[PDB]
Amino acid sequence: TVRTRVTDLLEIEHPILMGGMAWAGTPTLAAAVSEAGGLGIIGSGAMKPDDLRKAISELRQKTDKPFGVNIILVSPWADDLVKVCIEEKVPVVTFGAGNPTKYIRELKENGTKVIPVVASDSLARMVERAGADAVIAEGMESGGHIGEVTTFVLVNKVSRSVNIPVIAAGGIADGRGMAAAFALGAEAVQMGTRFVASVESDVHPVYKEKIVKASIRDTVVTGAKLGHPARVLRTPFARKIQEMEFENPMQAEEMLVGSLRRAVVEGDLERGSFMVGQSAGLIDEIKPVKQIIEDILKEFKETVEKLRGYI
Amino acid sequence: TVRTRVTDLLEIEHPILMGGMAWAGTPTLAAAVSEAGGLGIIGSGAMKPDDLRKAISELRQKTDKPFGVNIILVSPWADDLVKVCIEEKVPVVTFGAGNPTKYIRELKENGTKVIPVVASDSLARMVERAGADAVIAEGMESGGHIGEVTTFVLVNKVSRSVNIPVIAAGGIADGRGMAAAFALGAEAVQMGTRFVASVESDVHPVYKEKIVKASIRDTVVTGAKLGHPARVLRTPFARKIQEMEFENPMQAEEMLVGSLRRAVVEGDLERGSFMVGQSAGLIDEIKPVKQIIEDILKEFKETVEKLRGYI
Ligand SMILES: Cc1cc2nc3c(=O)[nH]c(=O)nc-3n(C[C@H](O)[C@H](O)[C@H](O)COP(=O)(O)O)c2cc1C
Ligand SMILES: Cc1cc2nc3c(=O)[nH]c(=O)nc-3n(C[C@H](O)[C@H](O)[C@H](O)COP(=O)(O)O)c2cc1C
Ligand code: NA
Ligand code: NA
Repeated sequence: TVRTRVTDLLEIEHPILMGGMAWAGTPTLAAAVSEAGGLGIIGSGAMKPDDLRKAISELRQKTDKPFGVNIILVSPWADDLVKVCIEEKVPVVTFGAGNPTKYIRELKENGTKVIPVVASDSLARMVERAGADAVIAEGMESGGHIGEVTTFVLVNKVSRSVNIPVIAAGGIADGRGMAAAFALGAEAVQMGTRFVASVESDVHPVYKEKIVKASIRDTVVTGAKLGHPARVLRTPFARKIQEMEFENPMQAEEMLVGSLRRAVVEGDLERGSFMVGQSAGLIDEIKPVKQIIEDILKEFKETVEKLRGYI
Repeated sequence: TVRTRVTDLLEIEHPILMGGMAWAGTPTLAAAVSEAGGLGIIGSGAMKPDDLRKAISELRQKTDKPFGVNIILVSPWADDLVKVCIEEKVPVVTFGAGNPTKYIRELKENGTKVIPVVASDSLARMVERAGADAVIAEGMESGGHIGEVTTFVLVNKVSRSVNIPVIAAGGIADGRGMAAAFALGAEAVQMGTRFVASVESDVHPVYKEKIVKASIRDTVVTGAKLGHPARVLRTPFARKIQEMEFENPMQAEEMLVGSLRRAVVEGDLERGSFMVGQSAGLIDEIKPVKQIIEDILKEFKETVEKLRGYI
């Protein structure tokens, strides 16, 4: 039903992206998102080029619909992962935090849509010129690495500053979020925590369920003094890291090495980084990916009719 | 034009509140907001009971429309300020951060509408029972004291948790904000920084203009380790306070004593706390209060028509 500049740009059915997620954005879960009319995205967080090549191929076994790949600029294999996306003709590439200008042009030579994740208007506009096709404006309530501006303000300001489509991310978990994000100027939404809490997800069921029971207050920011702030589930281990950032900052940096995997794969609460957004307190049950998208789209429609009721 | 449960509850024309502000919410500026169809609110931040009584009276010299008074629960004269509001029959009382349950019942005996400011659903619901008539859900992007949840998430979650009207605050500066806040479940909006940047305001013109030139990144949070976190303009003096919170926390607490006034009244950047929300980067000019309200209402309407275009 709903169609935007983002639906045209990606030949997509719904304006819903799956956030690139390291260790959580598997080919299985991204395929279900693409089959349901959204845009799944493989999270190449801790992947070597062979891992990504195999993941790309095993996603095309599960769907012929468009999909994307997410690359962390800080990754030791960022350059190689970009070339993997090129020679596999990945339709859409997403970039994590940083400035992916050095990769725009060659990805655009190959017909790949480039959508950087930004946390400021000045960087949104900087990549817009660099050639980017769209921009994901991610507020600080999101899970994983965060910026300093909230979704409510960032999406508004970025939309007015660039002419390419803006995709709101951070805190979106239902049809009200999409409506409000669209009201703020976005033309699609990207969700992470809402798509981890799906039956197609293969995260350790502890993870899914810590999301179900988490309130909107049950997150904290770790890594802020080390320069890389990230939002995780409020847990004793996370408070230990907040302390260790001040007292022993290098021992803290090693305490997080591989901490996301012990959360994702093994559901280890004592040594895991359960990256989640504040949206977790908006999530109350595990739903199949297609049901999530259709529920969000109907509620998005009903919210617009209510907003109409005021005129 | 636009009418909600909040417009009925307050016999107000538009669903726009002026945030209670200490040293900035003067009877002059709140009168202009009430005359323009919104709800001005006197900020009794640093007022003794005589100050508030005189301020209330000198507001009724400037308008006969409804208005409110904001009380800080931490104030040495909170109890006396509440009784002043009673014997002057103030129509609406707003409470700052904390739990104002001890004041609900007696204010409700006197025909005064009680609207606490909350930063969680559990406190929103707790005051809803205590008898509150509405609730201001204030996200962490707001100016002044802040909570831990962003507007995009808090307004959504609080609206579903209570049946009394929810008023979105924090990050709202234009008609898109109102539309998105309404989409999130609110039935009115409260603004602070947008109403400081008005010609009717009497803050030192440095203050207004530091708001004009501030981006959405030009704020920081001070007072977080001392327990009372507040969002101020990103300034060297504010960074000095962030440092002094760790090293000499009691010397820091005295560094903030009266720091809001040197900002408001004297525009002292070296010793002032320029409380502002991230919305400051959405504000580009100084406008008269009535123009602000009508611009916001028209843009609110045009945003709803755009949202309609997607069906
Ligand atoms: C477990 C987890 C891992 C994530 N990993 C990445 C990542 O590797 N790269 C990236 O750019 N974003 C990453 N994100 C952020 C998401 O892509 C998305 O932008 C964010 O989840 C949106 O916020 P939400 O959780 O409120 O929906 C991650 C998020 C989560 C929850
Ligand atoms: C200078 C200033 C002073 C404020 N003082 C108070 C106060 O004394 N009590 C209170 O409850 N809120 C206070 N606030 C918060 C406002 O009432 C309002 O909720 C907030 O400004 C909304 O965020 P916004 O600036 O993005 O519009 C203050 C805000 C500012 C900017
Ligand atoms: Na939850
Ligand atoms: Na500004």
